[PDB]
This record gives sequence, C-alpha cells and structure tokens, in this order.
Amino acid sequence: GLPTMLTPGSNQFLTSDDFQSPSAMPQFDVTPEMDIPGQVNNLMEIAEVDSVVPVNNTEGKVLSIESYQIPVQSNSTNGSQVFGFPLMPGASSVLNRTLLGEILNYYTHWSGSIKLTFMFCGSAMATGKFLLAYSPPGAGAPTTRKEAMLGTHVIWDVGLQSSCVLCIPWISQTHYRYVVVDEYTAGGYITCWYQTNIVVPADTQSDCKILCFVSACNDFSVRMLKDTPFIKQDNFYQ
Amino acid sequence: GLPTMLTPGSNQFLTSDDFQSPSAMPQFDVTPEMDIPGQVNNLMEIAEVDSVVPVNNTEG
Amino acid sequence: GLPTMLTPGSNQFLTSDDFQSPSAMPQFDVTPEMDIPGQVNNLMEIAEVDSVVPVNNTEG
Amino acid sequence: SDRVRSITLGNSTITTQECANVVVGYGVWPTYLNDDEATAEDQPTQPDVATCRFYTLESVMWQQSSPGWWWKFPDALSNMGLFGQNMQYHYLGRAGYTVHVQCNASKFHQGCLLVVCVPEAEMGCATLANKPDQKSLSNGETANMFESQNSTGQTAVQANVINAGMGVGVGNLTIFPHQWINLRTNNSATIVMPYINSVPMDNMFRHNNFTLMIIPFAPLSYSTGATTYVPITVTVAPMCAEYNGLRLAGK
Amino acid sequence: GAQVSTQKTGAHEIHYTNVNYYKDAASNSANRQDFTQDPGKFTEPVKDIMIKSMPALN
Amino acid sequence: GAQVSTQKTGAHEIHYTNVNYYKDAASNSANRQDFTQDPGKFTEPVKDIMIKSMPALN
Amino acid sequence: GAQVSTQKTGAHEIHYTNVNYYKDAASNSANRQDFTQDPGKFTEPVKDIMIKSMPALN
Amino acid sequence: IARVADTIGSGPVNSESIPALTAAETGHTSQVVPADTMQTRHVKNYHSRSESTVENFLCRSACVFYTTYRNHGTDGDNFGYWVISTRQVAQLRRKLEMFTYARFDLELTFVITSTQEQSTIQGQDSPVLTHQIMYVPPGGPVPTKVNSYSWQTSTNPSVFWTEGSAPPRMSIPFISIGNAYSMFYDGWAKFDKQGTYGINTLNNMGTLYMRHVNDGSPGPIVSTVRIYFKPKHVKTWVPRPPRLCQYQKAGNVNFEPTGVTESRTDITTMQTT
Amino acid sequence: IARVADTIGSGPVNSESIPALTAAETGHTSQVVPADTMQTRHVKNYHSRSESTVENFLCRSACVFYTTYRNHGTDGDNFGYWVISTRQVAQLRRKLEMFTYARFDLELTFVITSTQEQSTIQGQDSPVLTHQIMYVPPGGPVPTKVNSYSWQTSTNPSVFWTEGSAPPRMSIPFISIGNAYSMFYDGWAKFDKQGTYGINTLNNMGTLYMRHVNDGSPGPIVSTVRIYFKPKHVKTWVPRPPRLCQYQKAGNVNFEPTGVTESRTDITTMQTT
Amino acid sequence: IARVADTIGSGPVNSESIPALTAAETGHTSQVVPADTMQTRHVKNYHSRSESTVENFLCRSACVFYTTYRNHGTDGDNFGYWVISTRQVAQLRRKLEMFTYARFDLELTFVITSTQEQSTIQGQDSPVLTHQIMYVPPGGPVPTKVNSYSWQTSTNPSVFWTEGSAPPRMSIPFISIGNAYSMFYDGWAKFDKQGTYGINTLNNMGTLYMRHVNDGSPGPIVSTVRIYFKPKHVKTWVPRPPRLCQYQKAGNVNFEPTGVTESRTDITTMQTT
Ligand SMILES: CCCCCCCCCCCCCCCC(=O)O
Ligand SMILES: CCCCCCCCCCCCCCCC(=O)O
Ligand SMILES: CCCCCCCCCCCCCCCC(=O)O
Ligand SMILES: CCCCCCCCCCCCCC(=O)O
Ligand SMILES: CCCCCCCCCCCCCC(=O)O
Ligand SMILES: CCCCCCCCCCCCCC(=O)O
Repeated sequence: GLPTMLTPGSNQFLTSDDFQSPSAMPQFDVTPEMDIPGQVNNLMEIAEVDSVVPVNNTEGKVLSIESYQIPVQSNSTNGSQVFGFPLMPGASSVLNRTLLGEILNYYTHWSGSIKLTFMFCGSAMATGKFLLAYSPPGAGAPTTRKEAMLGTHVIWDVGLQSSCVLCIPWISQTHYRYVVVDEYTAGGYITCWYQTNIVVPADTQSDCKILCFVSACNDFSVRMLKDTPFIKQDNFYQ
Repeated sequence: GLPTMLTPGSNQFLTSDDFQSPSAMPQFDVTPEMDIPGQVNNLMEIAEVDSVVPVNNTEG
Repeated sequence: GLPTMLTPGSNQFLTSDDFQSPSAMPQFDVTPEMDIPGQVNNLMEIAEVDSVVPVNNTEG
Repeated sequence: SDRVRSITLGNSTITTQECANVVVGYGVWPTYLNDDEATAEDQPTQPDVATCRFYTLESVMWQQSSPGWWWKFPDALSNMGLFGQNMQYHYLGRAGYTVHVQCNASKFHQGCLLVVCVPEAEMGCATLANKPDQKSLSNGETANMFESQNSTGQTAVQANVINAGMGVGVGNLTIFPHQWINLRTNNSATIVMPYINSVPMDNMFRHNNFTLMIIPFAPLSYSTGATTYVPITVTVAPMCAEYNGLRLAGK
Repeated sequence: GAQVSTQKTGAHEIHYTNVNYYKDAASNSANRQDFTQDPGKFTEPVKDIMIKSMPALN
Repeated sequence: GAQVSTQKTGAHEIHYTNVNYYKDAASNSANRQDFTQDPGKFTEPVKDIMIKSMPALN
Repeated sequence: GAQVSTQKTGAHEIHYTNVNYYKDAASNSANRQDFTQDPGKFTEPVKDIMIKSMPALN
Repeated sequence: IARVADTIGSGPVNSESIPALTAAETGHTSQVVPADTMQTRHVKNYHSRSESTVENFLCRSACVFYTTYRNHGTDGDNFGYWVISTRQVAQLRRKLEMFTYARFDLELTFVITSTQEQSTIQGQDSPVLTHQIMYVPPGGPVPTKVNSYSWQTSTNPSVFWTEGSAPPRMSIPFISIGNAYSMFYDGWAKFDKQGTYGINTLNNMGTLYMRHVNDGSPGPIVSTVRIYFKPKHVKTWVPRPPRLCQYQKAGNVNFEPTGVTESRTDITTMQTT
Repeated sequence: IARVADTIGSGPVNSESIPALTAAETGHTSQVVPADTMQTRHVKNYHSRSESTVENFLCRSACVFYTTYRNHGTDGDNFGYWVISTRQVAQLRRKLEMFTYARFDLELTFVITSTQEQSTIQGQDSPVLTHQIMYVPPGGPVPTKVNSYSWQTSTNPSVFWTEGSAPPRMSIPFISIGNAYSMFYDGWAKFDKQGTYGINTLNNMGTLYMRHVNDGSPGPIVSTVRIYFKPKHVKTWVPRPPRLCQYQKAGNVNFEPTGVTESRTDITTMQTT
Repeated sequence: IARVADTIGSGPVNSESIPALTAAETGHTSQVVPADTMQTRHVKNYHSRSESTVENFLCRSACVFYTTYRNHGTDGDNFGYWVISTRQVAQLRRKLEMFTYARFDLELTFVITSTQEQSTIQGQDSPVLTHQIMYVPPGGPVPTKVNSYSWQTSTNPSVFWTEGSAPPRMSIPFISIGNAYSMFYDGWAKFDKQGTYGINTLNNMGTLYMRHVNDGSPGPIVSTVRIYFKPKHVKTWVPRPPRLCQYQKAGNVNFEPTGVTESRTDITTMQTT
C-alpha cells in the first residue's frame, strides 16, 4: 500500500483532540431540533449578567441571607467606610462564588472591565451620598476617604433612581491576569465611604441595607480552561 | 513514506463499522440476478401488514 | 481503509524533526504581538558586533 | 409615564401606577405550537378566553423574619376555573404565563424582594436518602415557605433559603428571568414566561416545569406606629394555552 | 474518481468523500442509504384498485 | 469535497484542510469555531428599550 | 489547500508539499526557512550616517 | 471572530445624561462601559472569546466511571456492567448542569488496564488479552454469564479490543426521545406522583457490559475499564447557577446546606484572601 | 429520504364516505390514516425510516461459531475445523430467516484469543503466536494433520495472522450457484424423496481449518477462534413470520410447540404487563 | 535566501579615504570588508546563513526534566509532579537566555521508561503499562493521591499512553499573559520590594502530574518520565552575552565568579591551544 511513516503521538489518547471516529449507531435519525428559549453560545453571556455579591461574608453571616446585605446607618462622624474588598474576581471570597467568579474558576486568565451595581434598599424618606472608589495597586489600600478620592471613584446620590454603577476599568500592565492570587497581577481595592450622612425623618428606620451586583463588561474575556477547586468527590455517586 | 499519526480507535473491531476489505476470491463472477417476487427494502413494509392479535390470551 | 505500508523510522523520536502535532489547548487566544526593540532573526547578527578580546589572558 | 402600566387578558385587567418594567422571559413572547414543531396529531383545544386570563392565588403576609415563599406551576392553577378543568380532561398541555407579584408599602417601609421564575426547579429533600413527598414540593394555590435554618423531616424539602431548595447560591438566581420589588421604588413586579421544555407539550399534572420564588434580600422594616401587615398577592395568567389528548378526567 | 455524498444529518435545523481501493465490487462498504419503499406488494395485493372511501364490497 | 478553513492564529501581526470520511454527521469533529453571541436574552429581557443615558424610571 | 514550496538544495549545480491538518496555527511545523537579516540595529545604532571611507570624527 | 469591543475615547462631561444611575429592580443588567464614568483613551482590543464557547468549554474528554472484572470468576460472574449516566462523577456533572437542556453528540473512549493479582501460580506466561465491551439498549437481552449467548452481538453494538494498542473510540449521535437532553426534571414518573421524582425519571440510556474474550489462564488477573465522555456539536439552553453544595447521590439533587462563600474577618478586611 | 408521511388537517365530516368500514376478507390491508376518523391538525413529520432498511437491519457483525485448537495435540490432531453454516447461532439465524431468499456479500472477521493451560512446565517464555486459517471449498483436499501438505495453500485462500494486532478481515462475494441464498427449502435432495429433507440439501459452502503456524512450545496453550459474519449489499425476498419457537437443530426447522404469546389474567386486565 | 555577500575585486589604492581608521568610541561597529585593506579578487560566495536563524538554532528537542514514580507507593503517594520551568537544565537554559524576550509555541514530547526493581516476588507476569500525564494550570485542583478525583480530567488536559508505542507529543501555543516570555526580570514581586526578586516572579506556568493508570501488580516497578521542549515559531528580542559562569539555582541568576577565559603562558605564545 501507500508507504507511510509513524510519527510521535501515535496511539496516544489526548483528552483535547479533534478527530473523526466511527458511529456505533449508523444511520440513526435524531429527533428534530426545537426552538427552545434561552440558548447559550458563549459562557461570557453568563458572566455579563448581574449577580448579588456577599460583601458582608463575615464569620456568622455566611450561612444566612445577611451575607448579601451591606449595612448602612446614620452616623455621628464624617467620612466613614462602608465596605472594602480587593479586586480579585477569581480568588477573593467576596466575588469568586458569583456567576462571574464561578465562571472564572474554570479558567486561568481573565481580562476586561467589571461593573459593580449598588441598590439602596432603604426607605423612600431616607437620603444619602456615597463615594464608591477604586484604587489600582502600587500603594496600600486606602484607609480614609481623603485617600480614596485620589483614585477612580463615583459619588452616588440616592434618590428616585435607586441603583448606581461603579465601572472598574481595566488598568493593568499585562493583557490578562491570573484567576489565582498573584502579586505580579494584583488588581487593586474597591472601597465605599460616606460622602454625607444617611439623613432620615422621624418615625423612620435609620438602618438600611444596600445590595451589590457584579457583572462583566463587553470587553471581558477568559482563557486557558482548567478544573474548578469548588467541586470535589471522594468516590462514585451511587 | 507519508508521515502519519495513529489516533484512538486503531486496531479495534467495532461490529457496526463501514470499511472496505480485500476479497478472498478475486474476480469471482456472481450468478446473474433474477427478478424474484416480493422484494423487501424496508422492515416497515412488514409492520404495515395486518396480523391477528391474540386478545384472548388467557391462561388456558 | 486505505492500504498503507509502514517504513523504517516509524514510532521513532528524532529530536530534529518537523511534524505537526495536536494542540493540548484548542482555540487558545494568544496575547497580541507587540513591537519590541531589538528583534533578532539570525545569530550572525550577534557575531557581527564588536566584543573586547582578552589578549592579555595570562595566568594572573 | 413608564411607571404606569395595564395588562388586559380575558375578562380581567391589572393596573399598576408604580412598576419598573415588564421582563419578557428570554426575549421570547409566548406563542402557539407550530405545525413543524408539533408531534401530536389530533386537533388541539384552544379556549383562548376562559383559560387565558388572570387568576389570583392566596396571599401571604410579609413579616420581618420571612425567609421567602415559592409556588409551583401549573400546579398552583390546577384548581383555578376552566384552566384547571382543561388540565384534568387532557393528557397534554402547553401555556406561557404572565406573572404579577404585588406588594405595596407606606413610603416609610423598607425591604427588597427578589421575584424570579426558575425553570425545572428540582428541589432536594431534608433526608439525603429519601425523596420529598408530594405536598412539600407544591401545595397548589398555597405558598410553601422557605426556612432560615436547616430543615428536618423524612419527606421534607431542604428549604434553607441560602441554597433555595436546589443546592445553588441564592444570590446567583438572577440568571433566570427575575425582577425586584424594592419598596422605595415599585410595588409590583411582572414577568412574561414563555413555554420552556424539552418537548413541545407535556402532562400538566406530573411536570411543572418552572417555580416562582419570592425571597426578601432586604428584610421588611418600619418604625413603631406604622402598618405591620404587608401582604404579597400573586396573579398569574396563562397565555396561548392549548390542550391535546382528551379523555376522562384526572387527576 | 472520488465520490462526494451527503452525510446523515438531522432535520429541522455535511458531505463525506469516498474512494474505492479494490478491484472487486464486493470489497466496497455497505449501502447504508438505499431508501426505497414499495409496501403495496404486501398491503394491497388485490386485483381491483379498492379505493379507500368506497365500500370494499358492494 | 475538501474544506479549506482558516486556522486559529494570533492578532496584531494559515489554512487547514478537512475531509469527512464517515457517512454519519455525528462522526465529524467538533465545531471549535462557532462564534455567536446574543447576550441580550439574559441581560436586557425587558419589554421597553431602556436607553442607557436616559433614566430607567421616570 | 496544499502549499508547494522549494526544498533546501545546494548551490552551483525540488519542491515539497504541505497540508495543514489541525485547526490551531500552533499545531503547524517550524518556520525553518524564515531568512531575514537586519544587523544595523546592533552594529550601526548611531544617529548620524557615519560613512565608511570618511573619518568617524572630524 | 468572538472579538471583544474596542474602548472608545471620551473626554470630560457635564450634562443631564445619567449613565451610571439606573433601576436594578427592572431586571435589566446595565450596559455601562468604562467610557461612561471616566475619561478613557482609545484601545483597539484584539482579545477574543473563542475559548468560552459552549463547544470548547464542554468538548473535553472526561472520565465518567470505571469498573473492574476478573478472568477467573465464579461461576461466572466475572464480567462488568455499567448503567449509563452522567451523574456519578462530580466534575463533568457540574459542567453539564450549568444548563437545563443540552443537545450533543458524544465521543466515547475507553482505557482498559489489567493488573496481576497476588497468588502462587508460578510460573505464568499469559498471551495478550482481548476485551469485549457490549452495549445493550433498553429492552435487549442481558448477559447473565461471562459466556452467555448475548455476547454474540448480532444486533447489539460491540467493540473488540486487544491490549497494547490505541484506546478504542467511537461516536454516538444524539439519541434522546425528547428534543433535548434534560439535566433537570421537576416532576414524577407516574401520573399520580407516586414513585421516582426528579431527573432519574428520564434515565433510560442503557447498559454497558465488559468481559475478557480470552479463556481464563491460571494466573489471576483483574482489569479495569475507564469510560470517557466528550460532548460534541453542542447546543445548550437556559443556563442556571453552578452547583454550590457537594453532590450526594446520582439520581437526585439532594445536598447538605452550604455557606454562600468563604467568610472573612470583617466588612473591610482586604485579606481576601 | 425515507421520510414518513405528514399528517393532513381534517375538520368535521358528515357524508356517505366510509373510510373506517372495509372488508378484511379481501386480504387488503386498510390504508386508513388518523385523518379519516377524527379532526387532525397539520404535522410536518421529519421522522425517517433510514434505520429499518434491510441493509442496516442486517449489516451488523455477528458471531456465528467459535472452536478451540491446541499447540501440543496428538498426534496431531491439534487443529480446528468448521463446516460453514449460518444456522448454529440463534440470533443471526432468526434475522436471516425473516426472509425466504437473500443475496448479499459478506464481511468476514476473526477474533483469535489464546489461553495458558494448567501445567508444571515452568518456566515458560513463549514467542508470539501466528495462526493460519485456511478455507477449503467443496471438493478440495482436506488437512489430516496439523502439518500436512494441504496447508501449502497453493490455490486455497488462507489468511496468516500474528497475535497482538488487529483482528483479520476479508470480503466474500455472493457465491451461491442459485440466483439467491435460500433460508428455507421444502424439498428433498434425491429425486425419489429419500434422504435429507429441508435446508440442509443446499448447504455446500465449504469448511474452514485453523492451526498454529508455530511449532508447539513446552507450555500448553489452547486458542479459540470466533467467526463473525456481516451481510453486505443485501437484497431480500418474500418476508415470512419471525421464528416463535426456540431452535433445536441446525439442519432442520424442528421445534417444540410454543404458546402464541404470554398469557394474562383475563380479557380486560390492563396489567400487560 | 540568507546568502552572504560576494567579494568584490579591488586593485591598488592611494588616496585620502581611510576605511581602516575609525572611532570605536562611537559604539558603531566598523563595516570594513577585506576589499578595503588589500587587493582582492572577485568571489561569488554561495554560502548561506540558513542554519544560524533563531528558529533553527532553537528548534531542537531538549530534555528539561525527568522524575520517577512507582506502582506500589504508600499510601499513595506513588505519583510524580513537576512545576514547569525552563531553568532546571543547563543546556537549554543557556540558549534561551541569550535573549531577553522570546515568543514561541512549544512541541512537547515525553519519553516514559519503566524498570523492574529488586525483589523476591517470583513469578511476575505483568500486562502492559499505561501512563497518564495530567497538566493542572495555576489554580486548579491538585492530585493528592494516586487515585484521587482530580485524575478525571474533566477540563484539565491529559494524555494517556501505553508502553511500547511512539512517545507522546502535543503542541502548546504561546500562553503567557505578557506580550513575550521573559528570560530575565530585574524587579520584585511585591510593590514594597520585599519577597522574591528576579525571574521567579513571573514563573506561574503550572504543574504536570504523572501516574500509572494500571493497578499495582505484585512485582515492584519504577517509571521515569523525560520531558522534552522544542521552541516553535520563534521571535527573539534584545540579545545579551552568553552565560559565562556555571548556573547554581533555578530561580535566580546567582553564580560563582569565573575567569574571563582560559589563561595562557604569555602575550605572544602561539600555543592557544
Ligand atoms: C460499543 C459502545 C457503544 C456505546 C453506546 C453508548 C450510548 C449511550 C448514550 C450516551 C449518552 C447519554 C447522555 C445523557 C445526558 C443526560 O442524561 O444529561
Ligand atoms: C480465508 C477466509 C476465506 C473464507 C471464505 C468463506 C466463504 C464461505 C461462504 C460464506 C457464505 C455463506 C452464506 C450462506 C447463507 C445461507 O445458507 O442462508
Ligand atoms: C498534557 C500535556 C499538557 C502540558 C501543557 C504544558 C504547558 C506549560 C507551558 C510551557 C511553556 C513555558 C515556557 C516558559 C519560558 C520562560 O519562562 O522562559
Ligand atoms: C474515506 C476518505 C478518502 C479520502 C481520500 C483518500 C484517497 C485518495 C484520494 C485521491 C483522489 C483522486 C482519485 C480520483 O481521481 O478519483
Ligand atoms: C486532515 C487533512 C486531510 C488531508 C487530505 C487527505 C484525504 C484525501 C483528500 C482527497 C481530496 C479529494 C476529495 C474531494 O473531492 O473532496
Ligand atoms: C506532507 C505531504 C502531504 C501530502 C498530501 C496528503 C494530504 C492530502 C492532500 C489533499 C490535497 C487537497 C486539499 C486542498 O485542496 O488543499
């Protein structure tokens, strides 16, 4: 027959190969396709959807719905912090279990801008201004509002529009980042402060809740599929 | 010769495969085909024929 | 299938061979190339550069 | 403005002066099954007025420690007028739903409810070896309540709200068609759900296949002297309901 | 002499190539897609046409 | 019947050939380069257009 | 899509064919014959032209 | 090309347009880009989403089960079987269960390995082993012995494989009676709602049977077969949240309640993690 | 395309046409569709009959026999033979016997496996084995010993095979002297009607002979060869009812009388089954 | 064609042009040819620089590591791992480090060899061995036992290989997050400059895991896997002087100070060497 030479890689099973194989059921007539709603072609269409962030994931709150609730109240001082966490959508426990972070853990590299939506779930008679800040790495995390306004921020005025978006722009020295925690690809810090106080009338609750959502922008992307550290197994499910 | 790489499934016997094989009897001259009545091309032509049903299939 | 004959050199690993192999990471999107200064295409571009000679390479 | 809205189906109408918008499924409006998607051959029934109309379920009372509620459909409508009747006499069925959840407050009240429709919401039992009994999954017109602690019971559903009965993250439920009732913003939420399934029609008594969940992410709150009885009413309407396989009634 | 045919695909929303290597026609592969049907031999073997809507016997 | 397609290459500074061997369409290789995206189903499922710069609610 | 190139032969007194089989451009074989040379980067990096026969410094 | 959007240049703004303010109650996810809340430069983004397609995310060979069979047996009773399911492993089950409905073809691969057992049957010189995997669709005759008549495989598809060669592989089309494979089922099997509840209602794929085609030699031997699934030509519908709690059973979605995430010290600790 | 018929729409009827009434005495099978006795909708049916063609129904490799031969023998007398027939297995015999006449080419495949035998001949280190299957058509010289001259195969077709490689396969054309293979024969071999009656009259296909080409080593070894038939390029005539009673012999259609079906309790019990 | 320059003919000269005199202080390397300081003939030079291209200089398979794993283990703990780096071997490290930046695809090849160990477990007759190399990118779940769940490789790329066949090979694209691989890094990992200094800051390529897919037989066995790297589609930037001192560590460029060259007797000794 045709003279041929075998090359390295023959008779090997590489789990990510694209070859053609014979069908064990020849001439099988598959069921006709149907128009089902909600077809997904890319996993990035799932990461681009809002999901609540458990910012208040403290030691006791984590087993409760109070993990998602960010407490804001009327203060007697000025410029207090409300929350703060690092920009690590894959490694930070504040983000790695959302729809965006759950998808990142299947991949080794990410890139793009992030959105952080905030809904003010207090009364209609309550009013407040909040400073949502992002600070790239290189200096520490800000510890006062005076150091947070030097970075990228949005002053949020509460009112008829209950939500506000802090877009975390892509400011890195590389094109991609590692989903795991790495010092070379640090991301920065997200912080929230009081630009004013929560001013409320009489017979109203001074304590309010705020909600966080996280979703990817239209320039977001992932790379280098891997397995998740989130699911495990000891033996076969019977 | 032509460089080639072997892929999974080589040297396997799958009982429902479509391949060409050499004829052990080369140049054999088969008997001429005849027009026999009742040729069947599909098994659904057999299922489309009436057959009596044993509805009274009791114990005896 | 296509009748083929294996020739000498099959299943050998020659460290200076040019063959195609499957990618373990299909559809990977590499980082965009950048214009870095000082690209080298030939090693003779390095030998054509002056370098100091230790002519007085005596024992001490 | 865009906060007002009216929805007329059959001999029923719902007006809302404080809404957000309509969420339409996955961008698909409910329609009738086409000839090239159908597989059942008999001419289907389409009541089209007596069934495609609004039905109001039993109201619940939002309290400061309410974890949430859930309904199964169309089991919740299995006894609602002629829609339940056609379900009993027919083997196969098909519908889409307009869902209208309504909760009003006093503008001094606070709290945020998540309103979501989960397709194929299979729920786990409190005992890992057993299966949840029929009543724990769907009480019909009555809401099944989430718990804010681990559930117990041989046939009980694992109704701890943090996993939403399904073993997922409750904050990740926004992947499904959802909305929010935020008492400072709007008093109602409406979702139009098309028919979603792996078959063109299904039996309406042994399959749902979407659940309606109402989960307060921000608890109800008010100062003393305000109204403390804040109910949540649910009004669902089947859209484009058709039926195949007529025979004796059941179940 | 290569034959490009249509593969078996699904309906309601794709070619393969074939070359013969041997000199005998029996060495070829199976005729997996010979779709012919003539059920009238076995289901309507009667002499008269026997229209459906009409009575079979007068 | 050979299909020449474009390989996956890098951007900012290359074809492969494909032949189908089997009669079934399931025997083919994977559709590694079916790049389609419609995120509007899940991110903007609302009835009205909801322009960005405008207020969401009046 | 077959590429016929010139083999490496001797001077002073011969094609091969190439087909790509895989969908990724990294699966291809090496660029053994990319003969480009720009030694001026390293041997003449000076600002002025510096003609040979002329004195380097006035 | 699954190329991401370029970043547009934007200067200072002072106007009535409010891109950052919205109503999250609507269910609409805001489409704000970074060019709406800060002065941006122009970036020609060449990054592509080619690796997050559902085909590439799912088209990876994954082991779904392995079982063992011996050569001596009693009596015997030295063969293997597997009732086909995709829910006995954690890794592939969680990927398939990110969607409610899926349609795909499979690439099936086997990895059969044999082990010598402890004994005193010296000396042993055993010829190469040949394995037969038979697939019996629902309703067909089941093998009862290692040499029963069902192994004839007159109509049942079977692959014969000798050790030392490439692992066997074959393609399976989309074979369900529904228009899509269901990962989730929220109903019962019986109309009165008694009996099996959940995704086990739709599990009727069949069974695989394995044996040695060789007659047993004096030296004891145990072989293990690893099945690998690879989804091909994928189509997914209705994505759902990824599984958070660890699986317990294969037939149902029963779980033990789990925390939403990993906890941290306080609301402002940057040590995360 | 073996595409089934679409369902046509039909409304109410009141007329003299009687599609449901007929005469079953005529032997005609009624052509009533569901659109004749009820209001139907329009269904575009995309189901095809591609899998019930006689080619696909029959084009499956099936084992038809296996026999054993040893390496030591006496004296010897260590080789195998099979008088070719398709009636020694139940599974393939019942499929072929759904028709009265068939014309096809065959794909012949062998699966040869060797087993070590109990002994005390330690230690054994045996080189790879090579098998020779010889086909002797009717009238040719038969092998009498494992090393007789007939194995030269000057004109008799033979395949040589070494263990550890792909199972050997070759194609056979349609070789009968008649215009079709007969599954059934309702006559005798002799004109006076004495002698063999039935399908054994036409069984003159030949014989297969198997042996080890190697000289026997000290360690005892037994090899088994499995023959697999695969009908190709099929043409069938005159279908007949499937065999209901279990086969008893290979040469004849002798049976033990069997019930028509499985019985049930009464004429109205819905527990069937 | 990487063809060198022809030699031009040149006769006697007497003029003011001074091709031999220059200023080496300028950093310019003089472009004098032999035809500037002597009468040359005309030579048609057919020599080419095809072999000193960076592709040919680097496109050679080189072993970068080998490690051993056993079949018995405890308990076990009989598997191998390698944190991927190009700096654990001297030969390939010095070639890659002649440049500061490089972009290339890799051809990865493995050479797995097994050895029998000293024991008294006679007699041993072990079937062929099958190895599984798994690659875990940074952040993925690590194998803790030789049979842990991570070996399922649902999303992690793995190659299965049986002994006796061609060594396995696969291609890897350029995978760095930067625009080029760095051979040299003159900074720290942390902004305060505490912690790792140097090229180890950018080493986050991943890890390889190896094991026997077979269950362990009674006879002890140790296997060694040799990894071979081959740069492909190369692009290099900023060449630097070749390493003169012998390497000491893999993470850093630490060295022991070495003489510039080999010494000789005096400034005029022609015995060099
Ligand atoms: C000789 C080998 C033949 C084996 C054929 C195996 C065919 C079984 C079907 C496999 C597909 C099952 C996919 C189910 C998906 C789900 O339940 O979510
Ligand atoms: C070296 C191998 C050659 C073997 C050739 C075998 C040829 C024997 C004929 C096989 C066809 C028999 C089919 C008979 C059908 C019937 O009797 O119903
Ligand atoms: C199943 C095998 C898959 C293995 C995939 C290995 C991919 C690891 C990356 C190798 C490239 C590393 C090159 C670094 C160069 C440098 O640091 O100078
Ligand atoms: C089963 C797929 C076969 C692919 C083609 C390989 C065999 C060689 C094809 C040669 C085509 C030219 C011959 C001709 O003119 O018909
Ligand atoms: C994966 C690369 C396949 C290379 C081509 C080998 C197969 C034979 C090609 C024959 C081309 C002619 C057939 C045709 O007309 O389409
Ligand atoms: C390395 C030499 C490869 C020789 C060619 C074998 C591969 C099949 C070639 C098919 C050519 C037609 C495909 C095309 O149109 O480009």
